[PDB]
Amino acid sequence: QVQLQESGPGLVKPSETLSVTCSVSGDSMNNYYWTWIRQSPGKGLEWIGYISDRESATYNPSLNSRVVISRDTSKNQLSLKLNSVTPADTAVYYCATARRGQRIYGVVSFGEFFYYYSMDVWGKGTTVTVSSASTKGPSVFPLAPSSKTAALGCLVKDYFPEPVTVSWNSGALTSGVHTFPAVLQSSGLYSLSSVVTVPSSSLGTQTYICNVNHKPSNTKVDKRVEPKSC
Amino acid sequence: VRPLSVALGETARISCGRQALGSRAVQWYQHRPGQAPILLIYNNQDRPSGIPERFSGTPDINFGTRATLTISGVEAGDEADYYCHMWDSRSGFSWSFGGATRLTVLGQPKAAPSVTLFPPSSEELQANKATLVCLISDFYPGAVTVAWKADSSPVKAGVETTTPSKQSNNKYAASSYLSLTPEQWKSHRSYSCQVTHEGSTVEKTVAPTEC
Amino acid sequence: CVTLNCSNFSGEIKNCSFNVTTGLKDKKQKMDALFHRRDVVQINSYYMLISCNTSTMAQACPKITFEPIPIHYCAPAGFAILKCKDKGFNGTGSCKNVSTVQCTHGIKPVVTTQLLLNGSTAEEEIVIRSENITDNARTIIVQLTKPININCTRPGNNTRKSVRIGPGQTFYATGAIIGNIRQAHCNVSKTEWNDTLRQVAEQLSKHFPNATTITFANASGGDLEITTHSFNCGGEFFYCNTSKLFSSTWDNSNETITLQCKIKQIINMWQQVGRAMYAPPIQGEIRCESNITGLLLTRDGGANSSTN
Amino acid sequence: CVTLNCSNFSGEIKNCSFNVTTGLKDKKQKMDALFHRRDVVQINSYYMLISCNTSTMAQACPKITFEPIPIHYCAPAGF
Ligand SMILES: *[C@@H]1O[C@H](CO)[C@@H](O[C@@H]2O[C@H](CO)[C@@H](O[C@@H]3O[C@H](CO[C@H]4O[C@H](CO[C@H]5O[C@H](CO)[C@@H](O)[C@H](O)[C@@H]5O[C@H]5O[C@H](CO)[C@@H](O)[C@H](O)[C@@H]5O)[C@@H](O)[C@H](O[C@H]5O[C@H](CO)[C@@H](O)[C@H](O)[C@@H]5O)[C@@H]4O)[C@@H](O)[C@H](O[C@H]4O[C@H](CO)[C@@H](O)[C@H](O)[C@@H]4O[C@H]4O[C@H](CO)[C@@H](O)[C@H](O)[C@@H]4O[C@H]4O[C@H](CO)[C@@H](O)[C@H](O)[C@@H]4O)[C@@H]3O)[C@H](O)[C@H]2NC(C)=O)[C@H](O)[C@H]1NC(C)=O
Ligand SMILES: *[C@@H]1O[C@H](CO)[C@@H](O[C@@H]2O[C@H](CO)[C@@H](O[C@@H]3O[C@H](CO[C@H]4O[C@H](CO[C@H]5O[C@H](CO)[C@@H](O)[C@H](O)[C@@H]5O)[C@@H](O)[C@H](O)[C@@H]4O)[C@@H](O)[C@H](O[C@H]4O[C@H](CO)[C@@H](O)[C@H](O)[C@@H]4O)[C@@H]3O)[C@H](O)[C@H]2NC(C)=O)[C@H](O)[C@H]1NC(C)=O
Ligand SMILES: *[C@@H]1O[C@H](CO)[C@@H](O)[C@H](O)[C@H]1NC(C)=O
Ligand SMILES: *[C@@H]1O[C@H](CO)[C@@H](O)[C@H](O)[C@H]1NC(C)=O
Ligand SMILES: *[C@@H]1O[C@H](CO)[C@@H](O)[C@H](O)[C@H]1NC(C)=O
Ligand SMILES: *[C@@H]1O[C@H](CO)[C@@H](O)[C@H](O)[C@H]1NC(C)=O
Ligand SMILES: *[C@@H]1O[C@H](CO)[C@@H](O)[C@H](O)[C@H]1NC(C)=O
Ligand SMILES: *[C@@H]1O[C@H](CO)[C@@H](O)[C@H](O)[C@H]1NC(C)=O
Ligand SMILES: *[C@@H]1O[C@H](CO)[C@@H](O)[C@H](O)[C@H]1NC(C)=O
Ligand SMILES: *[C@@H]1O[C@H](CO)[C@@H](O)[C@H](O)[C@H]1NC(C)=O
Ligand SMILES: *[C@@H]1O[C@H](CO)[C@@H](O)[C@H](O)[C@H]1NC(C)=O
Ligand SMILES: *[C@@H]1O[C@H](CO)[C@@H](O)[C@H](O)[C@H]1NC(C)=O
Ligand SMILES: *[C@@H]1O[C@H](CO)[C@@H](O)[C@H](O)[C@H]1NC(C)=O
Ligand SMILES: *[C@@H]1O[C@H](CO)[C@@H](O)[C@H](O)[C@H]1NC(C)=O
Ligand SMILES: *[C@@H]1O[C@H](CO)[C@@H](O)[C@H](O)[C@H]1NC(C)=O
Ligand SMILES: *[C@@H]1O[C@H](CO)[C@@H](O)[C@H](O)[C@H]1NC(C)=O
Ligand SMILES: *[C@@H]1O[C@H](CO)[C@@H](O)[C@H](O)[C@H]1NC(C)=O
Ligand SMILES: *[C@@H]1O[C@H](CO)[C@@H](O)[C@H](O)[C@H]1NC(C)=O
Repeated sequence: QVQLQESGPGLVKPSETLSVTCSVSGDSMNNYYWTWIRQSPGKGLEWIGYISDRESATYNPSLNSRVVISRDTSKNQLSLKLNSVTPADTAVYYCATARRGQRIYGVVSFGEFFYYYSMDVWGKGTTVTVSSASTKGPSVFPLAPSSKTAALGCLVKDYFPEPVTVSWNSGALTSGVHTFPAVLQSSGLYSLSSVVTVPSSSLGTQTYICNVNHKPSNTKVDKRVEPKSC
Repeated sequence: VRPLSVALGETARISCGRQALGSRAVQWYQHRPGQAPILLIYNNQDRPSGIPERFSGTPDINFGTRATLTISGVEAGDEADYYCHMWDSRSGFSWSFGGATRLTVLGQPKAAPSVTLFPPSSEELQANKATLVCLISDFYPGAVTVAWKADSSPVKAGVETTTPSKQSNNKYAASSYLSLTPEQWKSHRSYSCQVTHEGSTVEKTVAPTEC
Repeated sequence: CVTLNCSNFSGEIKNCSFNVTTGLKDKKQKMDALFHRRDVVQINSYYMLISCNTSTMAQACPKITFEPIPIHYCAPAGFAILKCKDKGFNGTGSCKNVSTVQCTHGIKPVVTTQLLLNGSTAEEEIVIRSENITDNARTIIVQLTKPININCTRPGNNTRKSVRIGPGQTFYATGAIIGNIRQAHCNVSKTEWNDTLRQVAEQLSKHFPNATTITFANASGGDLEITTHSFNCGGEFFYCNTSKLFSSTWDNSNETITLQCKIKQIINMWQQVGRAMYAPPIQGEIRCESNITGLLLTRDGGANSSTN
Repeated sequence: CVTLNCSNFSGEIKNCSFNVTTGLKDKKQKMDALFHRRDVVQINSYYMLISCNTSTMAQACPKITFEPIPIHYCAPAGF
């Protein structure tokens, strides 16, 4: 039950240190290798570097020796450090396991074999943005259901930056949930929406509460959605 | 990025960018936008647990063949970006994943869009703000023109429209945002969200004078 | 014979750069090539082909092969070839079973050192023939009765490049190889080798005390042909580290072994100072197989007698 | 097989200029000559004899003639 969890600040100033943490769950960190992969918008996913079981990290040479990958044994976490970051470092960060395969074609005595690495297990992935702009908390407004199957939702207005995790009843209702993507207004702030399909008889009996969490703003909002007074 | 368009049910073969140089061990990766990348084929043709048998690789019979990912029975869920990771002895350590191959599935059955216009909430009106949310879900193809209308005249000011995006049902989903002031929301008789899809038009209307 | 500004290939083999002549004389040719370490020596560092200060180097035509072909040496009328059909035949002396023929049988000119390949096969017991056993200076030659299956391979997928240092003077060199960077080697079945070596120790004890010891060691000193196994294999000349074969000790009473082999393109066999030959490259991976039938052994000589 | 800085003769035939070798080796020979168009090709423009990149060129002695002479092929006794 190996689960990788990406955790980061999501917003760092240029020419500073970027810290990302990858959490290992259902296994130890001394059996397989670990690697970091980022995906910048407009470009493909990029291989950053890996760390072996002997605590000897290897990085991609096209980073000018600015990346540092470390791992802890008591807490089972994989750290990522990047110094002198630039706004081009804005990318979705993925941490995945590195599986060492050995392709053998001839006699092993002469080293007639080359190792190849494949990433079997990946993480969900966190979004990190590098910019000098400040942060801005979201505004959660409960979209009341119409009186006339009914539909209700919650409106998350302007915030910065992405992403925003939205759940319903702390994860107790998953059917009919449709979280629409946010819009990029001319002011430079995102605003998304999230609705859920529930029967009309549930109105007046169920306590529907949408949960909004924004990690860069360190704000978790719980809003109780109730119909209008008419 | 290299484009590719394949119909439904036909056996497609995604070609590889770079070629082999000696004994090779090819890895084919499937990446969905916003989700975790998942490799389909590792080491020529070896298939990990969970991958269906519709995907296949190229045998390493000492050169003579090109590493190709054969996909039989291409359905709607195969639309993604595919990378070819070549591992040969001559090239040594391969860091780049090759040129991206964006696979697009054509001939999908169209679906009528489900439009739902939501008025600004009462708590948002207390914040001296207003926003009209018009959501469009489940529609194909991904070509929808959104036009906001105040009463009978269209409004081009304060219109924030999103690009239609695919969701889990292989149908597109779009959302439109109309930023207004509380006085402008309570002044007009009724607001309407006009959605045009494949010539057809579905319109939702909300009014402040109706519960 | 130009200055070769060689770079270490991506160590034997070197990637060199040099200036030659084109079809024109004043127009010079800036080209590259690939050779082995035993082909050039330094004077980054600059290199020169080894035989450029000793014997005249001359490339052989790519049409004439070096594969041995059986030869039946004959004799005209008035002369006859006598064949001794004795199975247990010591090299010289009387022969009870003599036959006459006008020509010999199939004899391949196997240009090889130490290990004799594709030779004749003795009958019954492995025949031991030496001009003088008690003289270590005399080279002892053996003839087996069971042919083995030895396999030498150059797993380098080489390529042949054609430059024009003409007019008419075309030169074929080695370009960027394909496949893998795999050095030359040979294979020997350890079971049959150990089985054959035991029969040798049982035959060597016929010219020595009954209860004695037979020791095997690698080559002492001399040229690389005297130390390594020289032989041909599809055009290229192979020289193998035979140290793993000769390192055993035998008293009175299923894997395979590999030998590191080297390849040389500039040959100076028979030690003829003044003339030389270059081996043209051979395309594709080379694989040769043969039957080892004889061996050229040599004692160490001066020591306490009948000890070891 | 030298670079032939040829000029159009006063068109087939070309009046060329080139550098060869004298009786000495370091002492080079600045000389001229005249050939046909099918003898050299370009690489003013510079020319080179056509066969300098294919087959070894070798001048025949000016003493051996090429005039045909009748030959009476025979056969020995028994044939
Ligand atoms: C002189 O002496 C020399 C020294 O002795 C001698 O050198 C030897 O040369 C031969 C070739 O002539 C070499 O043979 C090669 O061996 C390679 C390795 O083979 C072993 O490993 C594989 C992989 O098995 C995995 O699983 C087992 C357990 O199930 C593990 O124990 C393994 O470690 C391995 O584990 C994997 O996963 C690990 C964890 O991630 C990794 O760490 C690890 O690296 C692995 O990735 C086995 O399949 C092999 O079994 C074979 O051999 C046994 C006998 O030992 C047979 O009984 C059996 O039937 C098999 O034939 C063995 O255990 C081989 O990979 C290699 O074969 C590939 O390469 C050749 C050449 O490039 C290709 O042409 C060929 O097509 C092969 O490619 C297929 O197989 C590989 C296997 O990994 C796949 O990766 C590849 O994609 C492809 O598979 C696909 O195609 C197949 C059909 O083509 C299909 O069936 C598959 O399903 C798939 O679709 C080759 O056989 C040998 O290594 C040299 N050295 C020695 C010591 O022998 C020299 O030859 C001598 N000279 C002469 C003239 O004799
Ligand atoms: C001790 O003895 C053993 C055995 O006698 C020796 O082993 C010999 O080694 C030499 C190399 O040193 C080999 O020579 C090579 O032979 C190759 C194979 O020759 C045959 O096949 C060629 C290709 O034909 C293939 O395809 C057809 C159709 O699919 C098949 O029917 C066929 O069986 C083959 O699979 C033919 O072209 C060729 O005529 C033979 O029929 C050759 O590939 C190789 O060179 C080829 O190409 C050259 C480039 O044009 C050309 O000049 C050659 O003439 C030839 O065509 C080369 O000749 C021997 O084959 C090999 N066996 C034997 C029986 O001789 C061992 O070397 C020896 N030990 C020592 C130290 O000498
Ligand atoms: C030889 O090669 C090295 C490496 O490229 C270069 O620095 C040097 O100038 C070269 N020398 C000559 C004489 O070509
Ligand atoms: C060949 O000659 C040119 C100029 O004559 C020189 O620049 C180059 O370095 C030479 N090459 C080598 C390998 O010395
Ligand atoms: C040629 O040069 C090599 C190395 O510089 C040297 O070993 C050899 O003795 C030389 N040849 C002669 C005939 O001296
Ligand atoms: C000679 O041949 C005969 C039979 O052909 C055989 O009996 C005899 O042993 C042979 N001689 C030797 C020395 O082997
Ligand atoms: C071989 O043995 C015979 C008799 O045993 C002897 O006459 C002959 O000289 C021996 N040959 C050699 C080379 O020792
Ligand atoms: C062999 O040489 C030794 C000298 O080392 C000599 O004593 C002996 O007689 C020689 N054997 C023969 C058969 O001549
Ligand atoms: C060898 O040197 C040449 C010089 O131009 C270069 O082009 C080539 O890439 C190098 N490597 C190989 C394998 O040829
Ligand atoms: C040599 O190769 C042949 C053909 O594959 C095989 O039959 C034989 O056993 C091999 N011998 C060794 C020692 O590898
Ligand atoms: C292999 O060599 C050992 C060491 O002399 C010997 O004891 C054994 O009998 C040999 N086995 C074979 C099959 O020759
Ligand atoms: C022979 O073996 C010894 C050690 O066993 C080693 O020092 C020596 O270099 C070897 N000789 C050759 C020519 O490989
Ligand atoms: C040959 O092999 C032996 C042991 O395997 C080693 O000591 C020796 O150095 C090798 N010789 C060469 C020339 O590689
Ligand atoms: C050598 O390389 C060529 C070109 O890729 C290939 O066609 C051929 O099969 C290769 N041969 C070997 C023995 O690897
Ligand atoms: C090697 O021996 C085997 C079996 O004795 C035979 O079939 C094969 O033809 C022999 N090879 C040569 C080159 O004589
Ligand atoms: C070739 O001849 C032309 C005409 O006289 C002259 O201008 C040019 O400099 C000459 N070039 C050489 C290399 O001699
Ligand atoms: C011959 O060489 C001299 C100097 O070396 C030069 O001035 C002249 O142009 C050359 N002639 C030709 C035809 O290139
Ligand atoms: C020599 O050059 C001529 C013209 O540049 C060309 O037509 C011919 O093919 C060349 N020779 C060869 C063998 O390619």
